[PDB]
Amino acid sequence: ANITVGDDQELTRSYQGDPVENALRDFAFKSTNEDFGVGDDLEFFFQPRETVHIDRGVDNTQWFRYDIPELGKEAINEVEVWFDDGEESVIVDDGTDKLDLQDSLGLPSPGTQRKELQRPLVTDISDAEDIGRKYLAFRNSTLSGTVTTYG
Amino acid sequence: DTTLGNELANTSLEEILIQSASSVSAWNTILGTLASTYPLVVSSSGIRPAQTAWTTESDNLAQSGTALVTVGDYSNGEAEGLDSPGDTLELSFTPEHDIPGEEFALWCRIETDLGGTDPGPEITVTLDIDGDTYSWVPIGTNTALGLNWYDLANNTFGGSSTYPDTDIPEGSTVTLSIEATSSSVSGQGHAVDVMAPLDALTRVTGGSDATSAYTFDNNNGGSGGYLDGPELYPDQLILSLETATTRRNVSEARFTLTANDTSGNFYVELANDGSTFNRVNNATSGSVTFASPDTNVDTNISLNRYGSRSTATPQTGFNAQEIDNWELYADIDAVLPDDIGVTLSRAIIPPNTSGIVGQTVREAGLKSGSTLLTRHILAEFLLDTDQRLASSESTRFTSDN
Amino acid sequence: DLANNTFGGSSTYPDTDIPEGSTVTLSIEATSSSVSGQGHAVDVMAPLDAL
Repeated sequence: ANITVGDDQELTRSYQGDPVENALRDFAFKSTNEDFGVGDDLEFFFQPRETVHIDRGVDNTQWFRYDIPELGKEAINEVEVWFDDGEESVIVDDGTDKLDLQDSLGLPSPGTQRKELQRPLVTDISDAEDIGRKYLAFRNSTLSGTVTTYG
Repeated sequence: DTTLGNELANTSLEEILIQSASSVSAWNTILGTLASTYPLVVSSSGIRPAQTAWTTESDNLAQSGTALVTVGDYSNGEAEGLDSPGDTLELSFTPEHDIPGEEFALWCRIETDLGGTDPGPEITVTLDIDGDTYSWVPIGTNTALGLNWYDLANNTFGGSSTYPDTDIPEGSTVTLSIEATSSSVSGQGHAVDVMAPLDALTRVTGGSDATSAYTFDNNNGGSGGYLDGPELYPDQLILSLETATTRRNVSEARFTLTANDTSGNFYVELANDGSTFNRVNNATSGSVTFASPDTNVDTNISLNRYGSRSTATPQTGFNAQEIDNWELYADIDAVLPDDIGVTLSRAIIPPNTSGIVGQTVREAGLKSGSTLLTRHILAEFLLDTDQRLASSESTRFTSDN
Repeated sequence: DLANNTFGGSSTYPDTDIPEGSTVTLSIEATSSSVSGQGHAVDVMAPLDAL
């Protein structure tokens, strides 16, 4: 009853040695970016994100300190994934960040910044697309603010 | 923006192409591990049953001065009569597959002395495989045969030895010579009407003999006409193709193919579960709805003999059905939930799509029929000669407040 | 050649590979009476790689 997969689909990779937390994180990346963990009564859960609200919001009289960056140090805009026995490849390709670096800096061609990685147990190309998409997504620009309050 | 500025290529995301073949390496992938002896040819033109019997009208054999024989119940009205020592009849072929030696056979339709009682010559067969020569004596000095089909390889008729059961490799230049090695009782001729070296197909058909796979008919209508077989090709290859795999349920599937013919027992069979096959008969395109949605599609194909004729042997099955290109499509979700209020769209461009192969790609858009729903600029790339291109289009729904 | 050619014979060499360093033993045996003529006279025997 604690399991509510948002886009339930078959796995086409064998997860047979991954850390359990890393496998669950890949399933959440494949299905609706879900929250998972250990609750009260020590039950596991896996379910849709953003389900409850806290009515006592941090109003302007109720913060004491804040520190709110946009983190982009580790971002990149191309990943090439080798899969099969290293015998086929796929490039996952963010065109927006390449063009924005080009126009910003005045580069003669799109501002590619790459990672190469290899997953030699992946055989379904559409899983190697996931691997590369997941690598870009977890590195992307985000706000990651700290706010301090009391209750 | 109403439309893409010079659109190069367009593909559906209601259907996705889960399998295809159009080239030797693709066909060798989706056929799976066929044995080197299986009577199927993969080629730049398509996949086709192998020629598996040769069958030569006796007047079209290579000649060494043997006696011409004319009778109405001989095929084409005429046969060659083995008579004078060393008067070889010779036949050449190249097999499109490995023939296992324990089921090679040499059917000939043959008689002695216009149906007379008195023995023909003793006859020697030599089979030559690119210079490797195998020789045996199936017909003795004291036998006469009534007009019928006889295998000179696996049986003897007063002779001393059979074919030596050697395998014959694919693409080998194979030559037979059939020779009277000592003289006949009179100037009679041992009349051979038609020679048919073949694979007996007991590997493919559960019977112990070629009669289970070929027509050995023995009556042309007595008027200089022709026999119905042996037909040049196997009756039916029921090919089982490798599973078309999916992450998602398939509710219905559609196929398309190119073929030289679709007559007779030609069909395509599709299943969601590997056993409940639904059949489309005698068509190059078709659609199947499955009993319930399930994730992988299995396929079977039937390729057969075709053609009927009145001017040469064999009168039946002198052509075989070939498939040039194959495509299988399935009703699969390619627009997917991805987060709270977010969808991901995952269209695919097949690796050799004309109008975009060898082309620089610079923009993309989510679309529905003619109307463009979204447009994007892309960093330039060249879609090179073998590359699958696919989308990962996020569409987000959100408020201002 | 006896291995890949035959003269009224029942069977020929199946084309199996010979491993490096394997101990190969070759035997030629008569399996009928001769008609006359001191049999088949074996003058020179040469198992070989045809290259």
